[PDB]
Amino acid sequence: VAQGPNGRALAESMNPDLLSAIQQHISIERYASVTYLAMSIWCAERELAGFYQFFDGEAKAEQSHAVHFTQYLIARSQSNDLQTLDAPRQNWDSLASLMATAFQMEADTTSSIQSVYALAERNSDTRTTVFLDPLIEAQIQSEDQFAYLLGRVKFANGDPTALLVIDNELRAGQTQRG
Amino acid sequence: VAQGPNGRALAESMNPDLLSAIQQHISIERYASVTYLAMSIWCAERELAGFYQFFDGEAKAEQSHAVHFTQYLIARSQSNDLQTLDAPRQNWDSLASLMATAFQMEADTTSSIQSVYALAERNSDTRTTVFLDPLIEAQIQSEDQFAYLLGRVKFANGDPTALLVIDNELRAGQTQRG
Amino acid sequence: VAQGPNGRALAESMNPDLLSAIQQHISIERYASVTYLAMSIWCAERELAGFYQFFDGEAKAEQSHAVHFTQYLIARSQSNDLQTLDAPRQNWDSLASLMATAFQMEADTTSSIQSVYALAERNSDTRTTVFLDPLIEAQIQSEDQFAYLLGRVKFANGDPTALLVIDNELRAGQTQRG
Amino acid sequence: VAQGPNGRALAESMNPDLLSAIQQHISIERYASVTYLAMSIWCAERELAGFYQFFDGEAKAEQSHAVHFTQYLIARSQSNDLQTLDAPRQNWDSLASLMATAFQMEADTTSSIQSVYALAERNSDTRTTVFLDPLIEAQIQSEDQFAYLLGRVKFANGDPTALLVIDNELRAGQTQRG
Ligand SMILES: [Cl-]
Ligand SMILES: [Cl-]
Ligand SMILES: [Cl-]
Ligand SMILES: [Cl-]
Ligand SMILES: [Fe+3]
Ligand SMILES: [Fe+3]
Ligand SMILES: [Fe+3]
Ligand SMILES: [Fe+3]
Ligand SMILES: [Fe+3]
Ligand SMILES: [Fe+3]
Ligand SMILES: [Fe+3]
Ligand SMILES: [Fe+3]
Ligand SMILES: [Fe+3]
Ligand SMILES: [Fe+3]
Repeated sequence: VAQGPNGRALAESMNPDLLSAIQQHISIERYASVTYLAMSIWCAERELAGFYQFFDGEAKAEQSHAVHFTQYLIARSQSNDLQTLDAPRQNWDSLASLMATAFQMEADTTSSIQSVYALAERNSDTRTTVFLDPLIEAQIQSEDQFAYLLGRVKFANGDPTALLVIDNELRAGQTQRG
Repeated sequence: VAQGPNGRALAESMNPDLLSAIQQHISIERYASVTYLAMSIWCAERELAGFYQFFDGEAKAEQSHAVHFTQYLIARSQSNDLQTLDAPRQNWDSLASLMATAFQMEADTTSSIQSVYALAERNSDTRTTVFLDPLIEAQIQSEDQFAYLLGRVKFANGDPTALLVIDNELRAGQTQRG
Repeated sequence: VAQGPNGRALAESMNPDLLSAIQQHISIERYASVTYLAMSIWCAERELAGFYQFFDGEAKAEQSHAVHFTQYLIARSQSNDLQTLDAPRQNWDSLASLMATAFQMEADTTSSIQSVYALAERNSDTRTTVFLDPLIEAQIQSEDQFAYLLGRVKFANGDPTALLVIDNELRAGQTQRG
Repeated sequence: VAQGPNGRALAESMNPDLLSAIQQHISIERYASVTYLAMSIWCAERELAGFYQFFDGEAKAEQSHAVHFTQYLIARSQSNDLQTLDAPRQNWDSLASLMATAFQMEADTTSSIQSVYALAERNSDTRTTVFLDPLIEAQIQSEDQFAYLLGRVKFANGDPTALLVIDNELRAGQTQRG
């Protein structure tokens, strides 16, 4: 029985480029988390309490996703390397602009996963593609959700009354098409 | 005991023009179903989740109506003839325009039933008029309902804020005058 | 943020050949639905009430599968294109012949999914392969189920007594090997 | 306020031909009742206990239908005239032959109602057509049911094993397509 780079018994070695890509993706998830925290603060500063609660929960969810990836590296007997985290964007001219950044952040999180997926396929790492499959599934739902929230906010066309209505939807937990 | 055209024991023969009219009406119900599916998709594409849920349910209801008619032909020992189904309309310039097509589709479904009803009366087919009576009753309620939804959407006069409010009514199941 | 062909925010563009293949597959699911409806009617005409109830439920299930695909296109910000639907087959010389068509229809539904799957792999569309994976899993179970029903009906070898016994199994919901 | 022929206050006079037709129809219902009793006895004599229980219940149901008609005449302030009742048929060569007589009896009961219906329409007696409407509805279901039982017995093709299976279905209350 061989020992992996993190010291645990090694079921199968992992290509170092794939390892680096997973460690980098963990940073992407952590950065999405602090970005959603920053968005929750922006909404709270404008009394958009429902949007604030939504993004506060998304920040915690994205952090959980990052930890889920750290656990996979542990399971593969690979080292984690928690990286410096950039400061998030913190200023937006409108809720519609913020929601566009949020949608792009969600799509970019999926692109990061897709990049890791392709590397695993090139290295025939079927454990990693299996691990990623349900995360891509979740990303489809999150992209559908964020397209819904962005599209609904854009439909409001900057009308405060419509934005108050949507804010109350989010406070109630009405955050998807259903 | 005679055998009917579908092979079962025949309680009373049915005029072939009336049979053809019922088979055609089943197509009308099936076409209303796929039309409501198309309308549900149009609403989902615009984040009108309550309208989407409403029309998704109406599509399933109209299909059930079609099956209800197929069961009547079985009960009368008559052959079913499931027909080619046209593609539905799929593009509208506004929710108000979509709701006008929906109302017209409901009224046209009733006109189809009325045409079958008149043919049954000309042929003294009292089983068929009795079968249709409760379906006409249901159509009165559906026409009242769709006039309500169309009228409420028109009252909104294209204001996104009012349409968001109505959308949430539909999501909650508030779809009739009550 | 770019807008997709259906107007929603676009997480990632989809190759038009893959889009066409998904729209065509939706037609396959809708056609399986109306085929199972036709089979349910054939069984009802012969007093095979358990087979009638089984195929009535399968028709509703296949329609749900089609709608599930329409929702995926919405989630990917792609246009739906609901197509003309052919009339189903409606005549069979025996229950065994009907069950053979049913098995073939289920296998052909899987082949359609497999064709879409291969196109997604050629286009590196990992969202689509992830979306399809559980549907292939369900198809394995449905193929196993339909091979079971077909094989059991063939074992009966046209004996009405055995077919009545199997009919009652289906009425009770005994439709798989278990 | 005028008094009707049975002595009660008269809401609206009834044409004597229509009255005679209703009194005759009551005899038809009573005759269906004793016919089903005779059929229940025939089945009991052959140990077909499920068929016996079914027809015993149908005999009681048909009697209830007759009483329902006597109550309508009371409600219309018309005289009842309970008539001599013929002896039922009591001999059949096979269960299939018995079931054919049963189906014909059910269809003939509907024809009797239809004859009364047409007379009421000629006399513009809307109370009577309204009274008869739900009874025709029930007849559609009974005709569907008896076509089901007859067709299933014919499918058995005289095989005692299949007839025992069907007998047990009836004992369990499985008497319709469902
Ligand atoms: Cl805004
Ligand atoms: Cl509008
Ligand atoms: Cl067979
Ligand atoms: Cl027999
Ligand atoms: Fe994440
Ligand atoms: Fe995310
Ligand atoms: Fe309908
Ligand atoms: Fe309708
Ligand atoms: Fe009525
Ligand atoms: Fe399917
Ligand atoms: Fe299938
Ligand atoms: Fe999977
Ligand atoms: Fe009766
Ligand atoms: Fe009867």
